[PDB]
Amino acid sequence: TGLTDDEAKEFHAIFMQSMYAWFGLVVIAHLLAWLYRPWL
Amino acid sequence: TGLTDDEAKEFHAIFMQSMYAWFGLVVIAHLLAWLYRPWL
Amino acid sequence: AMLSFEKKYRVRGGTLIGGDLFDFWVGPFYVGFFGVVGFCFTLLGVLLIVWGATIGPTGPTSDLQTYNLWRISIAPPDLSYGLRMAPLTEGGLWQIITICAAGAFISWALREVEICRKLGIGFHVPFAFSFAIGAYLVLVFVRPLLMGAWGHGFPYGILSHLDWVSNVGYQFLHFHYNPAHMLAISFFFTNCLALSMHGSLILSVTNPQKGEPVKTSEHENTFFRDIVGYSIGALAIHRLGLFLALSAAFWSAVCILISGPFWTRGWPEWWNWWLELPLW
Amino acid sequence: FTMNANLYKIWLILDPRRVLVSIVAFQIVLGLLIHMIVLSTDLNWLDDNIPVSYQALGKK
Amino acid sequence: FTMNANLYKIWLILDPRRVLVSIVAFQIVLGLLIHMIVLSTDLNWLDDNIPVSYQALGKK
Amino acid sequence: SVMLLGCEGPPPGTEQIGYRGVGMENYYNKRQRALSIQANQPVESLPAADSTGPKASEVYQNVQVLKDLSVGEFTRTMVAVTTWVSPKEGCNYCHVPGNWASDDIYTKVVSRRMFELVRAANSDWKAHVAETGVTCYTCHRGNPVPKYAWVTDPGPKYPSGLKPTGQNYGSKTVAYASLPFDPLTPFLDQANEIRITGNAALAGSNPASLKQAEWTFGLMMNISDSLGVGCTFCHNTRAFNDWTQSTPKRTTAWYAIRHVRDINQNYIWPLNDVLPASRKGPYGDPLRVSCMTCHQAVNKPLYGAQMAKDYPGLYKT
Amino acid sequence: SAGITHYIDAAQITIWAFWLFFFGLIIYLRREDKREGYPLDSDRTERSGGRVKVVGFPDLPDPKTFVLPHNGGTVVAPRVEAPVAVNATPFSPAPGSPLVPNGDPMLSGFGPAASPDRPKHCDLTFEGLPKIVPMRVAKEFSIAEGDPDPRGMTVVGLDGEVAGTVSDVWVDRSEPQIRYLEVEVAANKKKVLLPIGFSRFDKKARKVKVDAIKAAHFANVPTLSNPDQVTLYEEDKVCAYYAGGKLYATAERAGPLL
Amino acid sequence: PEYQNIFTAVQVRAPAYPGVPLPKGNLPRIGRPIFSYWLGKIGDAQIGPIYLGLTGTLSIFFGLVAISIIGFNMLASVHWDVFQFLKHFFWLGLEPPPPQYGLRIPPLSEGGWWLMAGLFLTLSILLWWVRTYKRAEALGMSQHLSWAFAAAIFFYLVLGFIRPVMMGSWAKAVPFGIFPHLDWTAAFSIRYGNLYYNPFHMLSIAFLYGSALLFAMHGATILSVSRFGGDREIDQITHRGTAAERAALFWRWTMGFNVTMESIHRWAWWCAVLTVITAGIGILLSGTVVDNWYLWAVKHGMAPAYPEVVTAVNPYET
Ligand code: BCL
Ligand code: BCL
Ligand code: BCL
Ligand code: BCL
Ligand SMILES: CC[C@H]1c2cc3[nH]c4c(c3C)C(=O)[C@H](C(=O)OC)c4c3nc(cc4[nH]c(cc(n2)[C@@H]1C)c(C(C)=O)c4C)[C@@H](C)[C@@H]3CCC(=O)OC/C=C(\C)CCC[C@H](C)CCC[C@H](C)CCCC(C)C
Ligand SMILES: CC[C@H]1c2cc3[nH]c4c(c3C)C(=O)[C@H](C(=O)OC)c4c3nc(cc4[nH]c(cc(n2)[C@@H]1C)c(C(C)=O)c4C)[C@@H](C)[C@@H]3CCC(=O)OC/C=C(\C)CCC[C@H](C)CCC[C@H](C)CCCC(C)C
Ligand SMILES: CC(C)=CCC/C(C)=C/CC/C(C)=C\CC/C(C)=C\CC/C(C)=C/CC/C(C)=C/CC/C(C)=C/CC/C(C)=C/CC1=C(C)C(=O)c2ccccc2C1=O
Ligand SMILES: COC1=C(OC)C(=O)C(C/C=C(\C)CC/C=C(\C)CC/C=C(\C)CC/C=C(\C)CC/C=C(\C)CC/C=C(\C)CC/C=C(\C)CCC=C(C)C)=C(C)C1=O
Ligand SMILES: COC(C)(C)C/C=C/C(C)=C/C=C/C(C)=C/C=C/C(C)=C/C=C\C=C(C)\C=C\C=C(C)\C=C\C=C(C)\C=C\CC(C)(C)OC
Ligand code: HEM
Ligand code: HEM
Ligand SMILES: [Fe+3]
Ligand SMILES: [Sr+2]
Ligand SMILES: [Sr+2]
Ligand SMILES: [Sr+2]
Ligand SMILES: [Sr+2]
Ligand SMILES: [Sr+2]
Repeated sequence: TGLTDDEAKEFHAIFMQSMYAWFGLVVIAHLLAWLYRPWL
Repeated sequence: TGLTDDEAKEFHAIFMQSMYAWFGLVVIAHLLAWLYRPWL
Repeated sequence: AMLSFEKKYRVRGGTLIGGDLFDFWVGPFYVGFFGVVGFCFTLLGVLLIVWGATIGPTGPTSDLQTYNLWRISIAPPDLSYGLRMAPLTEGGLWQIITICAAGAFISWALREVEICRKLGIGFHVPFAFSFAIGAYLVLVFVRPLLMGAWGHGFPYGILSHLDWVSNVGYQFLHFHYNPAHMLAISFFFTNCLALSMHGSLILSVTNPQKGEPVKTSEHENTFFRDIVGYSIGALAIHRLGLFLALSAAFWSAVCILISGPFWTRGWPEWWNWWLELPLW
Repeated sequence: FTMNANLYKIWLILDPRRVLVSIVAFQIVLGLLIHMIVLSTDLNWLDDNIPVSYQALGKK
Repeated sequence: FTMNANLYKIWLILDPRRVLVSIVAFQIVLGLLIHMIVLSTDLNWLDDNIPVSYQALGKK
Repeated sequence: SVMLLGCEGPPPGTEQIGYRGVGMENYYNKRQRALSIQANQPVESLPAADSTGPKASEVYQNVQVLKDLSVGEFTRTMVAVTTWVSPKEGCNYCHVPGNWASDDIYTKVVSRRMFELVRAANSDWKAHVAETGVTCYTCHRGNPVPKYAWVTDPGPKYPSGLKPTGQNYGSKTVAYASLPFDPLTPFLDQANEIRITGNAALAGSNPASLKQAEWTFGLMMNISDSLGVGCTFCHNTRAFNDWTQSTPKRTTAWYAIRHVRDINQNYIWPLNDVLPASRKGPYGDPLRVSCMTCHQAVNKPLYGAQMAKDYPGLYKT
Repeated sequence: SAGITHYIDAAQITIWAFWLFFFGLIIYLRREDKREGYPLDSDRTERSGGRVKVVGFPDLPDPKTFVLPHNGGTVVAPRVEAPVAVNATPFSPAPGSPLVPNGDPMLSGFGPAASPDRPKHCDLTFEGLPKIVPMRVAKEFSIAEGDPDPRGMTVVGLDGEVAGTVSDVWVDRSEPQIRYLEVEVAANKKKVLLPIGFSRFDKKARKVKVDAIKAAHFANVPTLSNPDQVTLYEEDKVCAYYAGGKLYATAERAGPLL
Repeated sequence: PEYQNIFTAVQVRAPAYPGVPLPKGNLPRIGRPIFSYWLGKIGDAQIGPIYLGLTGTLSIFFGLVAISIIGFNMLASVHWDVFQFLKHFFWLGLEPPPPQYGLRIPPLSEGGWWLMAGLFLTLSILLWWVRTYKRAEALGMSQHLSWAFAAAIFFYLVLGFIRPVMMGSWAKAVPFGIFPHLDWTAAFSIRYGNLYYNPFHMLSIAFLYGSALLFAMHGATILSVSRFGGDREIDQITHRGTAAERAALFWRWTMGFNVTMESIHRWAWWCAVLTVITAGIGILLSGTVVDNWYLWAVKHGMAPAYPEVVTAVNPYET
């Protein structure tokens, strides 16, 4: 896939942390939403 | 499949443990779903 | 059996799925893995339409049961069932036959695809086919889903489905005013026009008056340029026709997609946005 | 109940990338399928509202 | 429930631009999707008239 | 743009009308259904009146309709007719001040006639009005002039050299369609023929014109719109004329059509000489009645609210 | 008695007439359908030594003659065509089995690479000048204002490698358009045709991609018996080669996927 | 990836073409050409010249007259308010003579403009017919178009003139307006008891669907064999190439049989002409022969029965 083995730990790192940040904003939204009007 | 006999040991390993991780997340979700709302 | 020039192309490989497993011909039809899935979907579909014809809406001995071809009809379940699977003898059958029809059309499309890979031709045909498959899906999958129940789908019967079209059409009072309907109808009519013009042309040049030789490209362009001051040219006319017919299918799909889910009022009323602009 | 495991050999016959995306796709679709099946049935969580149905918080 | 320290290799098999834009598409679609899922059920947040009815009582 | 344009969101409210697969179904906007319900709210009744007393015709001077009522009941009946027809104006709208028995103001000669109009309605038209019946509010809605009253209209202008298309215009009265824009005068005032379908497959015994078909189509668009529904509400479009395949609402609508012919012909046209120009169209014809007038886009005026049963003074004898 | 309803009305019998005219039409169209490829190839024919020429229903229509303009010839249909060996061998000896190309797949001239033997003459303008000729032979032609001139773009194959460069542009003298790209090949500076259908432009880069074959395969492009014109035989020959690469040019187009 | 032959990606120009030359008698050609880079984006960029003979001039002439009566009339219906004309245009129209008049030639203000516009339109369409036969002869070609145009003319004639004369009433022809003529269509089906049960209208519908099916299939094919110059259908018809071979084979391997580069053009040709010809027959029997198609379908047992779950009592029968 035209990457080096040196540049996929690098990519994997950025991918994982970014993905986790996204998941974080998601958890905030789901937390505010659960407070303002719990859905379960 | 242009893999070595060893890169079918490695891939198989990550495949299996990764998959087991998925099944794990699944047991987690199903557990929450059953406690809050048993379906059977 | 093969065409007198066919053996030289009947190569091995090109699949998507199956590989050498089903990589063979039967008579003139290509099988392939998707010919098998297709035949299975198809056969069960038809065999079930035969069983529905066998049982009838009130049982095999009642007067509504029938094997008359104009009248055999398999209809959806009531709306009360929503998106759930409904009992077999209450529209369940119709649901399964539908799953089989969608699966068969999709297998057929994928098998035309393996055939393009074998023959090495463009894949314009199965892509174009996929437009009819799409229209069929809106008429059984998308709309009835957006409408919270599978019963919004049309029944499978020669004239009864015509009746579906009729009363659904009439819930909007004057369907002709559906603007997407107006489009699709325009393409269906124009498509029918270009086709008659191309058809006529090819046949008018490769077979000209006795005393004349097969005609030329120069003739082709000169005739329609003579008549209407323009000729779109040979390649492109094949392009247009493909555009018209695929678009005609498109707009049929959208004109029905908006009739319910995105518009409930009569359709002529839609045109109000025009009489009320602040211009008049 | 025979003796050879060594079922890693499976990737010497089956292309890993394509198998990967195949499982991926199937999982998202099976996901949507199942979600639509339960949401259309009794175990429903949306057409309820906890602790009170919300458009019947005001009748007016 | 731990991280197989060679999971970076997933990027030797799956093309990064495609995985990325794919996630963006699937996510934006799901987003638009769910937003109208909820707006289409009892939990509506638009058609509530909060804190006061906004038109009037009619045309007046 | 070439804007885009006119649109509701999914999912619509839906109702199954005919048999599964026949396509006789109905779609509607849930939002707008709720707005129509708030706008089609009924006025609650006034407490029953005990009475127990003499009959109205014994204590009053000019009581030609609400005779057999007890005084109390008559008074109550007067309060309902007040809020129902002209509450911003009160009692004085139909009476000459200081003189309750006088007919020296037209709105009373009319009010009286409308007392016979509702009564005839509630007591003689149940195959149409059922047990919901009608009341002043039905048409008036706190208004002296039914907002949704009609008039025979002349359509848009024509030079002198040519005569009108009779159809072909943008009119909300034929559902925005181009059919003929006044399907009411010939059907809801006069009684011209609506039927055009033949009862024989082969021809030679049905003179219905295509034009007549279009008039029927226009009118039907009118009807549909007034009650706020589509043809599968009353018909099975494979056979518009087939009564066995129709819905019991076609029967009801049939009797309703005749009913509007009676309101318009023997209760409204006659009030034309005592009504002001302010209440008349370009031909001198007066504002009359249609289905919209009462239903105002709902299959049962005010979503089938039962108002009349509370005022016994609204029934014949 | 003035009511004897007849069960037969003009509508029935008009539906009858229609279906009869229909059947004759269908039949006829299927006859024009056998003006080529027929009689079919079975081992029914070979087993019987040929005593079962396969034609089916309906049958074959009497030949029709096309009189080509310009001292061109005369073609008939249906005709008797000389068999031609198959440059491949049966994947299985069972019938209906596909065949594997013999030798180097792009060279085989079998499969996506197969093609018939069209005349070894040229298609002609109305006047009779070689319809398809290069812009170097067709002086008048000219790029359309606002279109990158292909002349000078780099032709690049399926794997990335440069293939050659556009040395010219072939055009239709009958319906003015780019039909063929000319390619001065890198590996041997020989000039080859490249069908427009196989060529994608990358105007901002002045490249002309080609998914068909690899940069290298450009070395084996079938050749022209004259660099200032081309025959019908040669066109099929040129294109079919590239087409072969769609299934051959890689050890993966063969399919499967799973 | 691969060019799809949807959009000419790089064009070329050459001096315009006045065309193959016509014999003595066939008048000069007029106008001198131009190119549209954009038509060119998708097709022959050459625009014109055009041919105009006695025929062509008498047809353009009649046709524009007819267009004026319809239009002017529409402006009149809105009081010469070009604004209102613009506003309701879709709904504007010129209705036909009333029945009261039968087939008599009516007064200007009561339909006579329609009879004149109908008259002039028809003469102009049939003159364009003759035009295409002349333009088709000057080229030694055959009259395949003219046999189709003649079929569509057939439907037209059945709709606005033939059925009306047979029914003895100009009010039965179709009115000139967009929304008006849509309404005419619906009312037509309604008046004769639902046209869906008219066999001929079912066939015409199978044939309209078929023109879309065949042209989409064939057209997609020719593009898929565009790579081998399959668009060059003439020589693939005289001298079969691998385009016509791969083409016939795609379908052969798909649906079990196939046609040829020459014959597909006949299936397509015949399928289109059939639409209009079933179509016209369909309007011909309505009122002339059948008055209520649904009933007709019941008499021939073709209409399905469904359990009667909803029903209404007949007041006419009380
Ligand atoms: C009664 C039903 C309950 C409920 C019961 C369940 C149950 C039970 C399950 C879910 C599961 C899912 N539910 Mg739910 N769920 C509820 C209502 C919702 C609602 C909503 C608007 O109400 C939403 C949006 C969802 C959505 C979700 C998805 C996040 C999730 C996985 C489905 C899928 O497609 O797999 C997509 C497949 C993938 C492979 C993507 C995996 C993504 C997840 C979130 C983890 C990311 C890992 C990432 C892919 C790492 C890749 C490696 C890197 C490339 C290196 N649920 C209702 C209330 N839901 C499933 C789940 O979460 O599994 C634990 C599951 O088992
Ligand atoms: C009822 C009165 C209303 C009206 C109501 C409707 C309604 C309602 C609808 C239409 C639809 C359409 N109408 Mg209408 N319509 C009106 C009047 C007209 C008029 C006219 C002159 O008056 C015309 C020309 C049309 C024409 C059209 C098209 C615009 C469109 C249908 C094409 C289509 O669906 O493609 C789609 C094509 C397909 C779905 C076929 C797909 C093929 C599948 C994949 C494979 C089939 C395989 C099968 C097994 C083949 C059998 C082979 C066996 C194996 C041998 N209508 C009247 C006024 N009309 C329909 C539409 O919009 O389309 C969705 C629709 O829902
Ligand atoms: C058989 C059923 C009815 C009827 C059924 C329908 C239905 C159903 C529909 C139409 C619609 C239309 N009909 Mg019709 N229509 C009738 C017979 C006619 C006749 C005629 C003299 O016989 C004409 C001119 C038309 C014309 C039109 C087209 C304007 C339009 C769709 C375009 C198309 O297919 O173009 C192919 C042909 C061309 C591209 C050639 C050139 C076009 C010429 C110049 C059009 C002239 C009129 C033009 C509208 C005026 C100015 C332009 C406007 C800005 C658009 N109809 C028949 C009698 N017709 C469709 C629509 O939506 O619009 C109402 C539609 O839904
Ligand atoms: C309204 C509800 C009725 C309906 C009533 C009718 C009626 C009535 C008719 C059709 C007609 C047809 N219907 Mg229908 N139709 C229905 C629903 C449908 C449906 C559907 C999915 O439901 C479909 C697919 C169809 C399909 C069709 C077509 C198959 C067919 C006409 C083909 C055509 O273009 O002729 C149109 C082509 C022409 C008229 C020729 C055009 C050439 C002319 C001469 C061009 C001149 C151009 C002009 C000079 C240019 C200058 C412009 C000037 C300004 C005028 N209908 C329902 C049941 N339908 C025909 C029919 O069936 O009759 C039996 C017809 O007349
Ligand atoms: C999208 C633009 C146009 C188009 C294009 C199109 N259609 C196509 C193609 C293309 C390019 C093909 O290549 C493909 C083909 O094979 O060519 C004929 C196809 C096709 N066009 C066909 C149908 C078709 N296309 C239609 C229309 C259209 N298709 C548009 C006009 C129509 C209509 C309604 O006008 C029909 C009926 C098929 C003959 C063929 C695909 C055949 C196929 O997919 O076969 C596999 C399936 C079966 C053999 C049957 C499956 C068994 C089922 C379970 C039972 C049937 C269930 C069905 C839902 C019941 C409906 C009953 C009706 C009586 C109501
Ligand atoms: C298989 C049946 C299909 C079919 C076939 C068909 N149609 C045809 C033909 C055929 C075979 C022709 O030969 C003919 C044609 O020319 O094809 C391109 C035609 C035709 N198809 C057309 C229309 C048409 N066909 C339709 C339908 C169909 N026809 C079916 C789909 C439809 C529909 C229902 O949608 C339409 C709208 C026309 C373009 C053409 C017939 C043209 C014609 O008869 O002309 C009459 C008169 C005029 C156009 C008046 C001229 C007005 C000029 C355009 C203005 C130019 C003015 C200029 C500036 C001069 C100066 C003016 C001075 C007076 C000041
Ligand atoms: C128990 C068990 C095992 C069951 C037994 C199985 C049984 C019952 C066996 C019976 C087998 C038989 C008899 C048939 C099999 C049936 C099959 C599978 C179904 C057929 C499905 C099929 C698609 C039929 C459709 C038929 C029709 C009319 C399709 C419409 C398309 C059309 C109008 C057809 C004719 C025109 C065609 C084919 C054009 C294609 C075509 C086009 C479009 C070109 O452009 C072109 C250009 C240059 C050269 C050639 C061509 C060309 O051939
Ligand atoms: C030898 O071959 C031949 C020639 O070559 C010599 C000829 O020149 C000729 C003569 C032919 C001509 C002169 C052609 C004339 C063309 C006619 C009559 C067709 C009329 C069409 C129009 C007036 C155009 C109508 C359409 C528009 C104005 C654009 C509309 C745009 C819209 C609706 C929005 C765009 C978006 C969509 C439609 C939605 C998405 C679209 C799709 C999904 C369709 C996909 C299409 C493709 C192509 C892949 C013939 C007959 C011939 O056979
Ligand atoms: C402001 O505008 C200016 C430019 C003046 C002009 C504008 C004009 C415009 C915009 C006009 C617009 C016109 C439109 C949109 C017209 C639309 C017409 C449509 C859609 C018509 C659809 C169907 C019509 C049909 C089928 C009509 C059929 C009529 C026929 C066949 C009539 C036949 C009559 C004959 C042959 C007459 C015979 C007369 C005899 C000789 C018998 O008398 C003795
Ligand atoms: C609260 C306000 C009102 C009061 C107190 C009231 C009171 C009365 C009284 C006492 C009578 C009997 C007078 C007599 O004939 O001797 C009467 C008759 C009548 N009033 Fe009213 N009125 C009121 C409002 C209205 C309104 C609003 C209308 C019309 C919309 C109306 C229409 C009539 C008519 C038509 C009569 C004659 C009744 C008949 O012939 O049966 N009144 N009113
Ligand atoms: C917009 C689509 C509609 C169309 C095209 C339509 C068409 C027709 C037609 C053609 C007839 C006459 C049948 C014949 O010729 O014998 C008819 C009759 C009738 N329709 Fe409608 N209709 C529509 C909507 C409605 C609605 C919504 C109602 C009721 C609310 C309704 C109520 C009636 C009644 C009661 C009759 C019988 C009237 C009589 O016979 O005097 N229709 N309709
Ligand atoms: Fe073609
Ligand atoms: Sr039985
Ligand atoms: Sr305004
Ligand atoms: Sr709420
Ligand atoms: Sr507001
Ligand atoms: Sr509705």
